[PDB]
Amino acid sequence: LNLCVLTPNRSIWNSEVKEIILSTNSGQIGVLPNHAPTATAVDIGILRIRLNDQWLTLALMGGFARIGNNEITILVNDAERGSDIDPQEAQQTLEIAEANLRKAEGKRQKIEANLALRRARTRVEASNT
Amino acid sequence: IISIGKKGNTYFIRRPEIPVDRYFDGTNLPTAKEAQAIADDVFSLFVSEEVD
Amino acid sequence: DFNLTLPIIMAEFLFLMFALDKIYYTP
Amino acid sequence: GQHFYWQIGGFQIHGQVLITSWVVIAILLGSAAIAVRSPQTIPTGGQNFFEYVLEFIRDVSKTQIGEEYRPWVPFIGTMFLFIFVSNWSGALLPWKIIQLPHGELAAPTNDINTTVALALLTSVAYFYAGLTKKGLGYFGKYIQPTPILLPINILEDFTKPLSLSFRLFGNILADELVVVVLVSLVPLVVPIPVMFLGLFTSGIQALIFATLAAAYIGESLE
Amino acid sequence: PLIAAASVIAAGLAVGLASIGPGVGQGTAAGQAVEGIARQPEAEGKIRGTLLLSLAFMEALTIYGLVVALALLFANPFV
Amino acid sequence: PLIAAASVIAAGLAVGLASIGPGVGQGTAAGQAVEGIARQPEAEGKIRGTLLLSLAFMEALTIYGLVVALALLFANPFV
Amino acid sequence: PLIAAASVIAAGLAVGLASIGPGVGQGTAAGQAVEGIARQPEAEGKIRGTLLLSLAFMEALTIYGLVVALALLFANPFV
Amino acid sequence: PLIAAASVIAAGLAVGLASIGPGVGQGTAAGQAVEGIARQPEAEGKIRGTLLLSLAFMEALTIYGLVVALALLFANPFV
Amino acid sequence: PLIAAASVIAAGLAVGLASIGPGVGQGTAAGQAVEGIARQPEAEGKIRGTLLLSLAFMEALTIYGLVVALALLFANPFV
Amino acid sequence: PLIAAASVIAAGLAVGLASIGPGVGQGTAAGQAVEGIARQPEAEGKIRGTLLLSLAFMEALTIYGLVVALALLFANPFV
Amino acid sequence: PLIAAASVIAAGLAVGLASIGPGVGQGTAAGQAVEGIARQPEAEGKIRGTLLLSLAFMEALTIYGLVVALALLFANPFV
Amino acid sequence: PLIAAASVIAAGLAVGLASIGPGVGQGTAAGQAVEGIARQPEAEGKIRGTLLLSLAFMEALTIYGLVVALALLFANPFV
Amino acid sequence: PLIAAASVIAAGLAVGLASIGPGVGQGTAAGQAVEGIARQPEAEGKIRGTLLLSLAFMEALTIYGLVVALALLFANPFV
Amino acid sequence: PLIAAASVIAAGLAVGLASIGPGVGQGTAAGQAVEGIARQPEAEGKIRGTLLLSLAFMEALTIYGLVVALALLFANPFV
Amino acid sequence: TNLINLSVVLGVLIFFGKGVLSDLLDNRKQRILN
Repeated sequence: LNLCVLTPNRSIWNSEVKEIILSTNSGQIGVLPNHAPTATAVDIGILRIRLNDQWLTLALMGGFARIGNNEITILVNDAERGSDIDPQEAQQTLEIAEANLRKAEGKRQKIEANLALRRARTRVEASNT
Repeated sequence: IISIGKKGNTYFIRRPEIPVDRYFDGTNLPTAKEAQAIADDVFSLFVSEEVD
Repeated sequence: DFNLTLPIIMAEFLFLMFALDKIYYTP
Repeated sequence: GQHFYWQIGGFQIHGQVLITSWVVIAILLGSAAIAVRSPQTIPTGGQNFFEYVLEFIRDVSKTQIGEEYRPWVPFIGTMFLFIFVSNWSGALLPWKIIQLPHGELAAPTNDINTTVALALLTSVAYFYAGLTKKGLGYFGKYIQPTPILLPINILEDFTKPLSLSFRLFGNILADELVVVVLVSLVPLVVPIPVMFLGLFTSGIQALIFATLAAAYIGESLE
Repeated sequence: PLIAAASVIAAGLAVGLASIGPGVGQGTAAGQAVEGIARQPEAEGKIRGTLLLSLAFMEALTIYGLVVALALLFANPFV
Repeated sequence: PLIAAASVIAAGLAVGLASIGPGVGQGTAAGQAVEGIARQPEAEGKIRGTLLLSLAFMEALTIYGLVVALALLFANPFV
Repeated sequence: PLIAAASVIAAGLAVGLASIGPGVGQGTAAGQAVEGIARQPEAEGKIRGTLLLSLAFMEALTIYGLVVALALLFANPFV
Repeated sequence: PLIAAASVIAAGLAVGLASIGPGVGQGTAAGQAVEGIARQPEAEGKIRGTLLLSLAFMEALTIYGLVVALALLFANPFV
Repeated sequence: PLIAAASVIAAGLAVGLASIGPGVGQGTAAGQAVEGIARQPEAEGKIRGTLLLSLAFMEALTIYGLVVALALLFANPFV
Repeated sequence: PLIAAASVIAAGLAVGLASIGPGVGQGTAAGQAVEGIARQPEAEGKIRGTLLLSLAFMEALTIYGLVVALALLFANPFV
Repeated sequence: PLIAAASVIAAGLAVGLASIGPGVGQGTAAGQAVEGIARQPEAEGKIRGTLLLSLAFMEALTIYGLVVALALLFANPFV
Repeated sequence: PLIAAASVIAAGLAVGLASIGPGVGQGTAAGQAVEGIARQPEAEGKIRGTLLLSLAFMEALTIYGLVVALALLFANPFV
Repeated sequence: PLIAAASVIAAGLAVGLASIGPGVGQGTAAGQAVEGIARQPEAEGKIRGTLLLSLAFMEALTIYGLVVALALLFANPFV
Repeated sequence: PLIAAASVIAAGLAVGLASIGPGVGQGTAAGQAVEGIARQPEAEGKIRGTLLLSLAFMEALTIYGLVVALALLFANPFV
Repeated sequence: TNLINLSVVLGVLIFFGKGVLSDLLDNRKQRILN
């Protein structure tokens, strides 16, 4: 199955894979080869590609995914190799974002604080992974 | 004004009598993180129905 | 039971209404 | 028991409900004068309770009539305050240790006579509005929406104050008989939350009643 | 006594089924009304007055059935 | 007395089932009407008048059944 | 008297179930009609006339059942 | 009289259940029809004629049951 | 008379349940048909003829049940 | 004893069906109310007071039916 | 014995239908409440206390019906 | 024996309908609760304790009905 | 024998309706639980233990009803 | 013979309602389970074993009711 | 023993309502004062 992870600039991982499991807007769905058709949008969260050996998580920041027939066109809003993040730096930044969220008033600014709290939370989440 | 560019950040810095949302810094080879930053600023400021 | 006690209490309520109107809700 | 001390003065008249009425009106005017006796710009201690009360009164009056709030803010406040008065009166009233002649006396709204009284006041105020602001010849009685729309309105206008009295009388007598039968069955420890919920509904029914009355009032305005 | 017997059984069936149905519907009322009113957490008190009026409109039928039960039980003029 | 017995049981069944059904439906009325009216939080009072008219249209049937019960209970002209 | 007894019980069952069902359906009517009519908050009064016609079409059956109950109760020509 | 008794009880059950069901369905009719017709707020009057025809098609059965009730009550040719 | 009694009760049950069910289904018919026909606001009159044919196909069964009721009530050849 | 027998059976049917329906509806209340209130995890306590008021409005009918059962069981004034 | 017979049958019907309905509704409660509470997997224990309070509010009616059954079975003061 | 007969039939109807309804609702509970709890596959054990509390709240009514059945069967104090 | 007759019919109705409802609900349980658990194909065995606990919680009521049936059939202490 | 008569009618009602409910629920089971299991077309056989276990858990109650029917029909030890 | 039910709820409600409603009224007065 062809997992094509692609940010709108960088094709993050066009690595065709054996299995995968990630968090959609549906929240939790494993990817078994040749399930019947769907295209999806992801929540801002890690993406455990269970390609044949490695259950490989990758810090997706949301985006959409056309899951074609053995072809996962992952069009991510952002996407990190979850090992590539320094976990302590992602944790310091997530702490910074949480402090920014507690401090951040305003409708737009508070909502952005929540959105990046989710984003940095997924960053720290796959940074743990 | 959603402000990207540093000479333009200067143009609205020297030209300060209008609303400027946030000086997004310039980044040649535009980083997707930076575009996500300006985009999330705009997305909240548009979810906020203030500017329409 | 519907006696004339209903008209008596209607009188009681109407007098108390105008009185307490001008008494408290006026003042 | 479903009986009461009938005084006679030309008809048999249950003295218990009227005695409860005198008591409720008495406590009403007593607190009203203790509050409205000392006026203050920065509102006085406890006077702010009456102030926020009348604030909510004129607020809901603006909400349901709007401008002519103050034309009937006194009548609506009279209705809701006396109704919540009789409600909390039947709620908190230790009113049985002095057994009266043929029946005890705790709240007058337990007598549906009082419900008929207040609801007739509601319907008659609707008639005064629909004859004063609206046309005396063409009130809401004028079959406006269809030529076939005469008798449905003729039934509904009667059904308005009728069900208004019915709901309130049933709520009052319901909470009364509930606490009565509960103290009858078990001792004093059991019926406490039952009376707590009855008191929760007690002001609630008065509020909803004044709300629907001013709804009909904004209707007769409309 | 059979007329008084059937007046008694009458009041029983009346109060029982009359207090069965409308309070169940008032439960449905409370349910999806308060579900929505908490979803938009702003105007709860403004909703609450109409909600109370609606709950009273629900309970008035049970009040009427209990009234008929009391008229058949205590001051039974049919028997 | 059996005619008066059945007039009594008649009024019981009438008031009971008549106050069972329509108040339950008025609960459904209140439910999804107020759910929507709070979803769009703007025009609540303008909706409220038609809502009250609808609630009265619901309650009128229970009023009619209670009227038949009172006619059979108090001023029974059939027995 | 048994014919008058069954005319009485007849009018009871008639008015009771006739006022059970259609007012419940009129509640469903009011429900999702006013839900939509408040969702699009524009044309409420234009909707309201057809809504009233619909509510009258609902209530006419309860009117007919109450008419049969009054004909069996007051001017009973069967008994 | 027993034949007239059962003609009376017949007309009661007929009118009662006949006015129970179809008016409830006409309530469902009014409900989701007017819900949609207010969702698209354009063609309400064009929809309204077919809606009225549909409501009449609903009410005709209750009319037929009331007709049978009147034939058994007033001009009873079976008893 | 018992044969005429049961012919009367027969016609009652026939007309009652026959006018219960199909008019309720015709309400469901009217509902989602007019919901869609107003969603696409173009071809309402072209839809309306088939809609009327469908409503008549619904009402024909109630017509048949009322016919059986009239045959048992007026020109009862079984009793 | 038959009057006391039917008062007993009366209280049984009353309390049974009165505690059947409204608590089931209060279950539906709790269900979709708490479902939504946990979906938006912010204002749970502010929702909780109105939720408790709604649950009490549900339980009051069962309280009323139990009250009628206690009045028929203990202090039976009909028998 | 017939009074004791009907007290026994009374307690049977009471406990049976009282334990039929509200536990079924508590099942609906548990259903969509725990469905949502697992959808947002965060605040399960905070939800769980209100969930337990809700389940107790469901079960209290069955407790009341069982109480009436025990009062009619063991310490029967009506018979 | 007829009092003991009706105590026996009482316990039968009690246990039967009491074990009919609430276990069916507990099935609905288990259904959509475990459906959601498997959709979000994370917090299953944390959900499971509240799920067990909910299932016990469902089963307690059937326990109460079985208790009334055992009191009428074994230690029948009514007969 | 009539007491033994009704004990037999009691056990029949008990076991029949008790095995009607909860197994149907356990079917609904199995349905949407396994639907979701196969949608996310990862944690099936971890879900399966809670699923089995839920299925046992469903079946325990049918076990209780069968227990009452066996107590009335074999070791009938009421008759 | 009346004891044998009621044992026969007992077994009839038992087997009938016991085979009514749980097979209907097993139909609901099969429905949404196989709907999902075909939506994700991968792990059908792995789902199928748990599906069969679930279907057997559904059918076991009908097996138990049929067992009680056979014990009352063939080897009737109550009559 | 009838109103001995009502007395304790009266006491607790007077206490709690005193606290919260005085908070409300004094908040409104301090608002107007500011």
